[PDB]
Amino acid sequence: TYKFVNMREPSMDMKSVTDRAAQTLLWTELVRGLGMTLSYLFREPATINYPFEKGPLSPRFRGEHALRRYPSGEERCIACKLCEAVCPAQAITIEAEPRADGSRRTTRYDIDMTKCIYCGFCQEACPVDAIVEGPNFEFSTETHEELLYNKEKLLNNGDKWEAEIAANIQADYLYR
Amino acid sequence: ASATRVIQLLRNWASGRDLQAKLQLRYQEISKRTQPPPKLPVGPSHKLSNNYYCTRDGRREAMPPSIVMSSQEKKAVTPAPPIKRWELSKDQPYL
Amino acid sequence: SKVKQDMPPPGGYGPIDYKRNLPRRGLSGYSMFAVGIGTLLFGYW
Amino acid sequence: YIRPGGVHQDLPLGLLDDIYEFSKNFSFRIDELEEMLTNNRIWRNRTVDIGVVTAEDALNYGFSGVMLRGSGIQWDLRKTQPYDVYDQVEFDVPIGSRGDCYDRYLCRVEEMRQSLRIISQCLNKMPPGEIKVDDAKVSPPKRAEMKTSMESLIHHFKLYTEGYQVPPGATYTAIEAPK
Amino acid sequence: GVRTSPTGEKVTHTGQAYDDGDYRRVRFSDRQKEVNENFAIDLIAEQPVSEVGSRVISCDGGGGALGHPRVYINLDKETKTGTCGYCGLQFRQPHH
Amino acid sequence: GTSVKPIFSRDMNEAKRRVRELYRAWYREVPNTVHLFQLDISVKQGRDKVREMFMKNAHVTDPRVVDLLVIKGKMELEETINVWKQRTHIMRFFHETEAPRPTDFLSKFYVGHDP
Amino acid sequence: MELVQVLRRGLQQVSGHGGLRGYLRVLFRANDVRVGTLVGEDKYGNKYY
Amino acid sequence: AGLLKKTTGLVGLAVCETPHERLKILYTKILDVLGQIPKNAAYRKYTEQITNEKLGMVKAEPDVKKLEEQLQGGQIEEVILQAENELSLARKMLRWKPWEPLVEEPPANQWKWPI
Amino acid sequence: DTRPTIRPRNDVVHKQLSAFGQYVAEILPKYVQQVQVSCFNELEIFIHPDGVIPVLTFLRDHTNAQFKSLADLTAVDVPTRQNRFEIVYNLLSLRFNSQIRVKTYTDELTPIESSVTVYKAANWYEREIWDMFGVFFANHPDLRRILTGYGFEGHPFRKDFPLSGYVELRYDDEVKRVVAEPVELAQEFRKFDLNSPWEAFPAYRQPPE
Ligand code: SF4
Ligand code: SF4
Ligand SMILES: [Zn+2]
Repeated sequence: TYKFVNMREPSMDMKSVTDRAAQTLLWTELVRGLGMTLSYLFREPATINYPFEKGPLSPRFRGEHALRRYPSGEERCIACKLCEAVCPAQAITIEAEPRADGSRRTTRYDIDMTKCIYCGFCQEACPVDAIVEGPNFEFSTETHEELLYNKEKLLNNGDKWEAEIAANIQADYLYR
Repeated sequence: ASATRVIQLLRNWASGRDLQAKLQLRYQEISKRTQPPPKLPVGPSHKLSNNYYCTRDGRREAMPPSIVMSSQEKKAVTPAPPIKRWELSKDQPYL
Repeated sequence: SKVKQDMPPPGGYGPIDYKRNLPRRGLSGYSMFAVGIGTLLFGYW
Repeated sequence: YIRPGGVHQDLPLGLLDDIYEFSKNFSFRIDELEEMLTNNRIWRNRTVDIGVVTAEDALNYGFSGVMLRGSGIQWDLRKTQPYDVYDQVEFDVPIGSRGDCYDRYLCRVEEMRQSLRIISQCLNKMPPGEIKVDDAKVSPPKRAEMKTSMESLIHHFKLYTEGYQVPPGATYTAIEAPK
Repeated sequence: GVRTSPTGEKVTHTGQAYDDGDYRRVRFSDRQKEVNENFAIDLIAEQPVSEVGSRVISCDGGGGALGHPRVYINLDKETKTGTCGYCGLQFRQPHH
Repeated sequence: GTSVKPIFSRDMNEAKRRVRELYRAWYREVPNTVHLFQLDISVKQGRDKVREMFMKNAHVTDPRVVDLLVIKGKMELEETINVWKQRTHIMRFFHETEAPRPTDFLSKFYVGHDP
Repeated sequence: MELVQVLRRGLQQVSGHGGLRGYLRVLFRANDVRVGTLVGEDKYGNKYY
Repeated sequence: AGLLKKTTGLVGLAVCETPHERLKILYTKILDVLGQIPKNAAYRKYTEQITNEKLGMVKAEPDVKKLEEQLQGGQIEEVILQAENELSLARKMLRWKPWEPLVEEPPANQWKWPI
Repeated sequence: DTRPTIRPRNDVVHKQLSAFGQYVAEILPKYVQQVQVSCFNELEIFIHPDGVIPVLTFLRDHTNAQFKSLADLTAVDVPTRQNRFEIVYNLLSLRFNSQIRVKTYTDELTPIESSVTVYKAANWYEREIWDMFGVFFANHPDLRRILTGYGFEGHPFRKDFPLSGYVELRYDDEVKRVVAEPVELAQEFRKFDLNSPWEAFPAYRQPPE
């Protein structure tokens, strides 16, 4: 089906042309605009008071990455090396090494924030939910260097936002 | 919402319509952000009875382009029947 | 358990208005001219 | 969100309700645009009879979507070649009749309303079922199945490192983007 | 825990240590060398050793869906206590 | 195999014939481009530079190839005279920012392990 | 009637923001003069509403 | 037939007030220009199969309103336009002459993807 | 579909397109070397380089084809083929809602006379195929660069052209102007050899060669 959008039939009776002349002479349609915006002013605004109040978000939010650890506290990461293999920007660099215990985890988990694109594929890639990416978005900076996150930086951030992301995946893993 | 009936009248008259019926903002009508856990369904082929992948081989069932003519009375046809002139929208023909 | 996912209400959601509700308002063209001229002679008088 | 084989995840519970509330109020917001602009002389005179193109040149220029529809060209991908569910839904294609900029502007705002028709029809007709195809060779297995079923682990492994192999060939798949 | 290098330079769990000159150290000047105080190796070593009397025990790691891929580590080695690869926490059979 | 298509020129004779007047255009422009682009180089070094890129590929025998650089080289003289390119786009040919690359065998050996 | 009530909350806003000092504090510090119920308080002084 | 259509719904396209005979003397013309082409030509057999056949109802049935669904070709004011391209196309392969064998067989196994 | 996983086929369009394939085939046995209809109801017309005007003009004005919409034309640089380039036009027919694909082979030096006369949409659709690939189009209004940088050297979409290219820019404060240098990355591309050594779908397997 379809419908026309500009087939207009201006009736040429003496009545109708009076409105058309009234429209042109007295700026009726322009006055419609004035009363239109006036009604908008007489309405409330919707400007949220940042940072005293921020935008509404969702448990599935993708933000800043943070490596987590088990309830025991050992790092979930086992260097399966899936995340960099799917990482569409190759922002994840990592090299595994033997460990003293034999639970040979990685000596390197460096995610370049200025190369990464926050698809969240790393979360889906990780079979042990080691690399998740938290709800934080305030991690701005002034020098390009501090965005080259390293294994220590992710571990510290994971220990920081651990209170938040733990509940987020708690309320979202059923969907995943 | 907050707004008194006085300037509600000003918005309604100036806009030519009642705006209290629906507003561009949100209110208690929004579903609360602690929705109960779901129970997402299972796949159609999730049965543990006969489910051999030899049946559904979507990637495998594809075939090379069929050879019909290669370099190495009649009738005239078309790649498809000519299009059908759709009729006007019965809901609203002319804007 | 029983399957749970975001589903519409059993009767479905309410109808969604989509027409243009441009407001047929104001006065007749003659009335504006009549009133527009009407205030005039008041001024000259 | 739109991955080969369906979608990545499910809608969160109640998500359809909020978009239903949004759908109700947006028809008014369209009226704000038309009331603001459609009859305004300054808007029209800067737009009407401006940049007009005939149907033949428009088609020969390789134009598409609203560009053809504004010039009265009778064509729409969602209707002529209905991909996905677009066959099981009704909407009126807003064909213009002048080809100038104003005709397209009316066509676009009408496309808004007709888009709102699709939201309502899809809302009342959202079926149950799974989110991705039931083929782990192209769809990563569910996280729950990942950690209990070995076939899922292999399928998830090779999918996120090697990825599914698409059979050789070629294809130009076409959909009507809003542009 | 965390140790300290001769230059102070708290050594991370991996074992990184900038040597005496090592001009690259200048980047830590006027700044802090971010190191995670919690070290995984000794933060799991003190965890209690599980005592389950079976040959094969699952090791999902708590919250099966939320944990790690469940393994079926063997419990017949009496020399040392068999641990899950992903979990790292140790299972031992009480007198087998 | 040997028999092939004349993209624009049958014979190497008319290949230079396309090189000639294009060089004439690529000779004439130097005073005006150096003027309005507001550079610092002199006209003469612009002139002898024009010779320089006319030189490196003055060793091909296939008529199609040489006249393909003719249209290839035809494609910047207007990109310059209609001020489409930038000052950074014609100083680029005047390779200046890099230190002189090593020529002697000793210099390569000292710098690194790369021929 | 309504205008009186809208004025009436305004002094109620002053009472809510600990008299004059709190009202002047919050408006010069947060540009917000609206008071809501207390919901929590962390171990930082970050007072929430 | 009936009252002349004010507009055909396509900008640039104009409503021709004498469409039936315009289709007639167009349709004869492709039949005329087809005379030059050889009988063995695949074009000609397809041409005459839809030219005088579709010259049929337009000669017989004079109501263009019924002629819309006689040819399933849309509005008549572009059918005569479409007939124009067919007359135009007939001139084109009066020069292409495509019924000879291939100019060149495809060099080796260039086709046959994948590689 | 009894198997919802697999995509259903449509033989109705399939052999109708196959019928139309022979239709165009018999008209031009001098041009149409190869006709192929794939599994997903896609028609392919493999043509000779000389035929860019005739068959497209045929496909555009014919009563039984009416393909006037130039969807796109693209090259597929295949090194192992003697004709590396493969210009692939796409046509859309409003009257029959179908799609037609035509292919022509080319070397670096062999030219294609411009199809601007047939499809005037093709005006801008050679300025990048000349840029990205380097196939020159004969008798064409303008062959300018619109994707590559002003004065950029090479044809990047050529499969022998590196991902990172050769030139990297930087604002040099010595000359107060951005300038190019040989590229040197912070990190090199960790290329992955993810092609499994075990054979894929045997349907398109290559014959014993
Ligand atoms: S979201 Fe994860 S996988 Fe995607 S680019 Fe960023 S780090 Fe890589
Ligand atoms: S973070 Fe997860 S996906 Fe990445 S290497 Fe470690 S275990 Fe593998
Ligand atoms: Zn475990």
